[PDB]
Amino acid sequence: VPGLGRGATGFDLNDTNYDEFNGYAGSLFSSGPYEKDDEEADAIYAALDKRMDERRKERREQREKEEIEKYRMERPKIQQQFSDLKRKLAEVTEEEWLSIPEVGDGELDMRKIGQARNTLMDMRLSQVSDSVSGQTVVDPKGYLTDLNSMIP
Amino acid sequence: KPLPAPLDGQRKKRGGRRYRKMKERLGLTEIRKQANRMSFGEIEEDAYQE
Amino acid sequence: SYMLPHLHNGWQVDQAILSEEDRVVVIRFGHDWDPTCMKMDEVLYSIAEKVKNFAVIYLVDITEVPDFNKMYELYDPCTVMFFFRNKHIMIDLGTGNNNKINWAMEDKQEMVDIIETVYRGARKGRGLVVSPKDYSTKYRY
Amino acid sequence: DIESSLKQLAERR
Amino acid sequence: TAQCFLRVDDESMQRFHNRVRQILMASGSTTFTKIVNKWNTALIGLMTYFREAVVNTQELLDLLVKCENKIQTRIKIGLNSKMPSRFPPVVFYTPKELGGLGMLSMGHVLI
Repeated sequence: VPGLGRGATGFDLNDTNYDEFNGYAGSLFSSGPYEKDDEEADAIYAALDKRMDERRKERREQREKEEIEKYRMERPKIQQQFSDLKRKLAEVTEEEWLSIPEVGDGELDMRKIGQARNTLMDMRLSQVSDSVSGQTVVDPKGYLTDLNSMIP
Repeated sequence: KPLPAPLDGQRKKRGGRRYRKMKERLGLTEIRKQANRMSFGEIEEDAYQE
Repeated sequence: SYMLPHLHNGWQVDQAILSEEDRVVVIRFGHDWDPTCMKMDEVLYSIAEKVKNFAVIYLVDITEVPDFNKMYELYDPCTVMFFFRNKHIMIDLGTGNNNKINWAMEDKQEMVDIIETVYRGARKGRGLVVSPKDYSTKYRY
Repeated sequence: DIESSLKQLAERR
Repeated sequence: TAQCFLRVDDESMQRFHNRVRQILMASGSTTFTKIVNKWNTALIGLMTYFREAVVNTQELLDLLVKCENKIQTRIKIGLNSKMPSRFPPVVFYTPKELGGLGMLSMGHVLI
């Protein structure tokens, strides 16, 4: 059924099928009307075109194949990317492929050397700081205890 | 995380000691004067006080 | 991906337009191959679970069902159009016409606001909903 | 469901 | 005994240009009055900080003129959809009390 049943109206000429160069895509001659004489004429035309295209065809093909091989080193397809994983991914069993939960639910002690160095530095500084002359200190015990000495 | 439907109030029929308390405490009435006038003739503040 | 179910049959799409009446129906006539339609589908997926309670967005492939691109004349690579209870609401984007969005809106908030405004206009019955946006320009600087 | 459509779209791109 | 020639540092001019670009880009749905006020604040800061050096740095004067032109173009686009052929400065440079945008510009906009 057409779209007229919905009662809608306006307000292969698609823009994707169209282009600046060579206009729109597709062939102006429908592929339907062919025949045996059409087959013979197409064969003759294709043979002539292939003959007229074989001047540098071998060297061009070899160079293009080498260039494609080179580009394969730096142009992995998205599919190729996950191809190695997708090949091994099939090894998951049916129980493994059904237990997938919903997403809604000696040794190196790196910090040890840092802590030791910090402790050594602090000890050395305190030894240096023990030579200070008049560094003051207000005892939190006294201040907190005497904080409520003027409270309402 | 749903989105509230695009619906608004139906009509207004109540007011005074039933809906006026909210409009007086929460949406309290501001000065509504000496802050919205512009005095297109004169210039009260400086040229770039902002 | 494209979690939004594309109505393959044209008559099925038309019935889907006649299916829901109390919400907003948005059909993405863009062909899923092109990257622009991919960005449109991503934007829809951003608002897939948000405007769901107020709208029902469906995808579409102009190659699958060509009647929509030949009667409504949706020639853009990915044109977003609306239809509310058998009434194609017009968004006042300001791009000369109002049948489609025609732009790959990469802002989810803008799409959500446009959907809300379209729903409000459809509730008010205005066939040409004033879009709260300056779509006539590129909105970039 | 969506797997077939996703595979179809991927195969053309 | 000497003469200390001064000029705005290129870092300051870059910061001013970045601020102008951000204000123009982040204008969005803000009213033209808000954009004009932001531009006036930026220009006031730039001119009051580099009081003297803003004249020697001809690059700074050119940047200020370009920024003013960009702000005026943005305001015109916000007002007129098309390109207005020489919109009057009265629309832009009129003070806020009179209803204008109240733009403070250091350009040679002859009335």
